[PDB]
Order: sequence, then C-alpha cells, then structure tokens
Amino acid sequence: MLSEGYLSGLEYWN
Amino acid sequence: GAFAGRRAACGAVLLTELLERAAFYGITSNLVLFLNGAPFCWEGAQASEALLLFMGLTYLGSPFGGWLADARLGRARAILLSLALYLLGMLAFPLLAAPATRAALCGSARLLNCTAPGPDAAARCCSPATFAGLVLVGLGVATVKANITPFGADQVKDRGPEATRRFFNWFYWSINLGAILSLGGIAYIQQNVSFVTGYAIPTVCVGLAFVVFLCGQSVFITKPPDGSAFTDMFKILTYSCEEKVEDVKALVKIVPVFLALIPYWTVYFQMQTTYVLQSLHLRIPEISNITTTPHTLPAAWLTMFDAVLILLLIPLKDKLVDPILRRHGLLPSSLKRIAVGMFFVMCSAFAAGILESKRLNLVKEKTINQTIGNVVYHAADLSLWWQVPQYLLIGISEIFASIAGLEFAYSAAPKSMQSAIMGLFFFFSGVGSFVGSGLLALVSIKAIGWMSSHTDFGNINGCYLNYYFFLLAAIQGATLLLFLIISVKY
Repeated sequence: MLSEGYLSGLEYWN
Repeated sequence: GAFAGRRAACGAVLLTELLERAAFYGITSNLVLFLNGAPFCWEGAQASEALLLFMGLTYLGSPFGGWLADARLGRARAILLSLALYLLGMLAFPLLAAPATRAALCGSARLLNCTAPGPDAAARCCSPATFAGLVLVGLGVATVKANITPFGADQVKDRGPEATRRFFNWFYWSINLGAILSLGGIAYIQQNVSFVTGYAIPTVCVGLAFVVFLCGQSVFITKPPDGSAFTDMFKILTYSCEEKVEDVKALVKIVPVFLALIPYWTVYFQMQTTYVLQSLHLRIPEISNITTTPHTLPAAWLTMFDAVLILLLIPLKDKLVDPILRRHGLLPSSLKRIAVGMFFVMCSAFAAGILESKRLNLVKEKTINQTIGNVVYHAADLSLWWQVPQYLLIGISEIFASIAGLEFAYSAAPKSMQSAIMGLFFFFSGVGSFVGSGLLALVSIKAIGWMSSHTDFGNINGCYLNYYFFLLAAIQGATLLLFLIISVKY
C-alpha cells in the first residue's frame, strides 16, 4: 500500500 | 517548448496524484477513531471490519475500474468521473462530521425506528449514509489508482525512456511526500483540533485535484481505448468452461504466489486497523505543553514513522543488500525473499499477540482514562512504544515481500500482460482484506466466539483480541510453510 511507489516503479524502471 | 509543455502536463498529473493520495491517507488514518467518536459510534471490531472492507473494496474495484476505463469509456473521462465521485464522497463525509448536517442528512432517530435505549440505535440510523459514502469513495479512489499511473505513463512516454524514468522517480517521491504530509497534518488536525475541519481539508484537497485535472484536460494528451484485454482473458476463461498460451502461462505463474500473498495483505490491513485500535486502547503520550486536553500522539504518526523508515530503507536497502547478498551464504531469491517477508510478518503478529495478552493482564489490575479524540478510552499503563517493534517488522516485511512478489510477477509474465498482473495483484490484495474482515466477523460472532463480551465499542479491554491475532499469525505461518514446501518441489 505505502509502496505503490516503488511498484509503479518496477514497472517502468523495467 | 516541448520540455516546458510536457513538464507542465506531468506536473499537473503529479499534483492530482499527490492530492488524491493525501485525501486517501487522511480519511483512512483516523476513520476508526471517528467511527466510534461520533454519535453513530459503532462497536470496535465493527469499525475495524468497516475500514477493512473499505480497503478491500478499493483494491477490488481497482482492476475492474481499469477494465471499465480501458473499456467503452475514455480513460481521461474515467478519471474525471472517478474524481467527481471521490469529491462527492469526501464532501458527504464532513456532512456526517458536522453536527447540523449530521442530524440533517442522516435522519432523526424518531423516524428510522431508532428508539431503542443505547448507542446501537444511532448506529442503525446513520449506517446507510456512512456506507454509501465509503463505497463511493472506494470506487473513486480505486479507479483513480488504476488509471493515473498509465495516464502519466503515456503522457511522458512519447518522447523518451529516460524522461519516463525521471517522471516516475518524481512520481514515487511525490506519492511518498504526499503520504507523509497528509498523515502528519490531517491526522493531527483530526485528532487534536476538529474532526469537522479534519475531514473538510481532504474535501478542498479533492476539489483542487479535480479542478486542476479538469483544466489540465485542455492541455493534456488523450489516448483512445485499446481494448482492455481483461475482456479477452474473461472470454477465454468462460469459453474453456496466440493469446491463449500467454494467458495460460501468465495465470498459472501468477495465481499461486498471489494466493500465498492474500493472507499477507490480510494481516497488513489488519496491522493498520487493529493496531490503530490497540494504540487507541494503549497508553498515549501528552503534548499538553501549550495544550489543554493533551494532543494525542497519532497512530497515523506511527504509520508515518513506518513509511519514513520505508523511504530511508528502500534505496539504502538496494545499495547495501544487493552487492552483499550476491556474495552471501544466504543467497536471496524472489520466492525466498517473499518467504523472509512472511516470516517477518509472522514474528510481528506474534509480538502483537504477546502485546495484547500483556495489555489484558495489565488492565485486569487497574485502568486509566485517556480521552483520545472526543470519547474516552479505557487503557492500561503501557506506552504504545511497544508497537514500534512490530511496526518495524511489518514495514521491512512490506518492502521484502511486496518488492519480491512484483519482481517475480513481472519477470514471469509477458510484456503486454503487465497491466493484467497489476490488476490481479490489487484484486488479490482486496481479496485479502475481505478475508481478513470475514475472519474478524467469524471470530467476533457468538456462534463459537472468542471476544464478544456483549460490548465491543469501548469495552474491548476485556475482550480476547490476542486470540484472533494468534489465529492470523498461525494462518500466515501455515501459508509460509506451504510456500516453503512448494519451493522444494519446484
């Protein structure tokens, strides 16, 4: 929940 | 030219994201406190499962909201309608918060058959209004969460990939900063100044987000719908009863780990709600230096402590763990990191269980009266600083488990199905929240019963919540052991 940050992130860093 | 234009566009998107995250973390923080503070005060675990179902509804509507968006309706118009319903709900809530509008909108107790002596009658009266507000807010934030990331994504992607990387670094930073600022300011206002203004500030926040996203639409870069291949997977699934093989591989690879993570998100949202409740029933310090009726240290401030540790760890976590865990006798894998996170959250749940047992043993002797919010809460002489260990464990487990799960899901799925696996992730998180609420309903009901006491509104100091915490810890440990066994045979 609080990490939706790094999660969209994985997405595009990808 | 192009720099300035795309920069203004992504900045508008960033402002909308920050404001929506702020409103969300504001309303979700002190919801449990206000649900028992207002005259429609529910019964403890009742407000707990209310917040649990709110979060579960959000995370369940997220994938369906994304489907509806990439469906017949337009993405930008979808975000517009989502923000409209979000503003509607965040305006309905202060109406419940303000005495005059509270009495007006909800309805007098003499018309809805609320003449029974007790606080349960006002709850029966004002339940539908609050539930409608909650469902509207949940659907709105679900669609917004599902839509806003791909929106700015395609808004920035057109130029170059490094632009997307910079924009989404800014996105992560703005999300975390909005979370921290919202938690701090809004929770302080709610808990120590006024519930009315405490909810009204999220309202003007959502209003600003809506108006800036409306005036941004003129200078935005719209995108027609693509097809929302969730319809394709649904068609395949219902007809079975080159997308075929990709679909089957994606599902067979994604569903087991997320099924294992369902109890983890259960215990995560349970952390949130029931630890807010436990801190309400624990000892709270005093900031009464220049204050009468001391301002209480917010459980949302404790959650801010958690989130700021997340922020301080994640980059440092990468930088230190990766090079050392490369050459380590404890080599990490995605599944092994998920297992480590599950073990950490099991330890945190065990610590919470022991803490609740000690709290009961202490309150069995004496009791103090700290007036958190506008209603008194019977507590024992045990400071809430003992919740910091379990909060830290749950935070580090959050990092480990969630990041490892997302890495495995993305590395074990095709490129196009990234939105599908994200939707399924949020869906299974909502499923976890629903399972948690259901488990709470089951442990609370008198059928077998572990903590009823006929009074759960403020008399939970005699209720056995530590038994439910230990039951959740045991379920988490069983899922961890099953994941370990599947790890052997794979």
